[PDB]
Amino acid sequence: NAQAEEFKKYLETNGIKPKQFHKKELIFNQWDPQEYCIFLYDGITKLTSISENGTIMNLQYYKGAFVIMSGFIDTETSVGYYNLEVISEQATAYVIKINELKELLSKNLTHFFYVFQTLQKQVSYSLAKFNDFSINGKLGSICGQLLILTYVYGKETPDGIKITLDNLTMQELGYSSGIAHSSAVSRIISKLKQEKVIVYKNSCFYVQNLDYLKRYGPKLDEWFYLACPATWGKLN
Amino acid sequence: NAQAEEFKKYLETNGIKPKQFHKKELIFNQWDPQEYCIFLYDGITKLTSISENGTIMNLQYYKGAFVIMSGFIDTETSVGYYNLEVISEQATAYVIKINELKELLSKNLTHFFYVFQTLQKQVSYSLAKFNDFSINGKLGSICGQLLILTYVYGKETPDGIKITLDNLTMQELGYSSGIAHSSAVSRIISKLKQEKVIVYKNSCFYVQNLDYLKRYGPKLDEWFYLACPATWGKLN
DNA sequence: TTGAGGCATTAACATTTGTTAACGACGATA
DNA sequence: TATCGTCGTTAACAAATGTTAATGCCTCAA
Repeated sequence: NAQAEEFKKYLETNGIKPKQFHKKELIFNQWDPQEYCIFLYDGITKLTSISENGTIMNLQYYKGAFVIMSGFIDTETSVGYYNLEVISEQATAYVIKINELKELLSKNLTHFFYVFQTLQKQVSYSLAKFNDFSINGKLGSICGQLLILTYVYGKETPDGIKITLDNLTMQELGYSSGIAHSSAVSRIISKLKQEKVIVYKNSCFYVQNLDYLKRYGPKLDEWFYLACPATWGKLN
Repeated sequence: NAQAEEFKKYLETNGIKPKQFHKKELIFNQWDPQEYCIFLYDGITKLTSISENGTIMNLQYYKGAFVIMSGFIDTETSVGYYNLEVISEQATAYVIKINELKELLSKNLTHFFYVFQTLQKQVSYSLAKFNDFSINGKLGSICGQLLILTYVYGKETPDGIKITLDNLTMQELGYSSGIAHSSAVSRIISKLKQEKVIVYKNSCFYVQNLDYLKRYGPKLDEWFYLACPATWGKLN
């Protein structure tokens, strides 16, 4: 929040300008692997990859402020071939060429730390997410992904906790959890309404049994407490 | 590695000696979170997590030299609760308090980017591993882990590529793939043997059909090609 | 008004994986 | 030499997930 607004100013001071993006457009993609260092400031995006046979996989979401690097800071090679798609109405981000980056952090080390610590928030997130998705199969993958969605995009209402996301199609959750067919997601979600943990009203998902998800995403809930405690407190 | 050898003699110059560890020993653990920065220099270690009901989860391995961290750098708080177990006969690492690390890298930048580099290796590795494990279920998870081990512990031989690892039980593969019962991994393996993909020799695993594994782990193969290209060329 | 396309839902059927038990091989110990 | 404990197989049955198809609800567009 503040540590990011500080880094915001450091960029405008050295000539980096904010570029604006709209929904369904990607800052970088897997087919034009050019190494940048994106600093999303305001908006929602998802990192994705498309298999050789056209299978989509949503790896995670990013809501500003956050850092996303498509290349290494030493060798300037690609960290991997991925796409960062804008899913919110409009998003703003400070793009940087990895060339200009190493020279930019060598001056101020408190912003070096800022970027370094977010990279740590990335690793802990990946291990936590990987941990819970592997133990309980797909049923837990859904609950794990849901758990993440209620912390980052959740507000409390009398009918539960509303996930304030414009689009949550069944195939979109399946892509986040690794399920290929929407009928399989629906079957699982048909059980979560049955067991009375979630309900679908007002074109949104409302969670009524947060603990049920914590049981299938314990390492993930642990991650919010340690990495995003403010987000954690809003539901605890 | 040259970058690591420069780092080794940078810490010894500041009074940081190397502790010795033996197999089965935990450098840190999920129950006594001391926020360290481990510069594992020689040896093999697995990062593990245990649930409240006692389910082991092998998240990944670490071949020295590398960098593991149990705490952030600014907040200096934990990044999650994991155990770093030594699995070789002996391993040599430099334990340093997380606060100590802050000032050393503040002086030397070439060593700072090296630490930043290794974390970029971590992120890309986690997403690639998550990508290939979440698409093709367990069969793709088992086939994915084998692809990782062959690129790190694999040596060419006439029979096939031996995976040099002592005590690689059916359990350790399951732990590393989310499978909780040895009968389930043996069944998957009973097929990969029937399909002329691997062999059991001298209580070891020889891989004969590398391309098969590459079908179920393209992002991981991609990662070794972009992140650890030296170790990649050995099998191409 | 009709009709097209997309998303949610369910069915059914096939395949995988979860789960337990029983068997046999290998080691180790007395 | 017999006996126990670990680990790899396979079997058998339950549960979960892959997969396809059909149906119904909703928007959109003419």
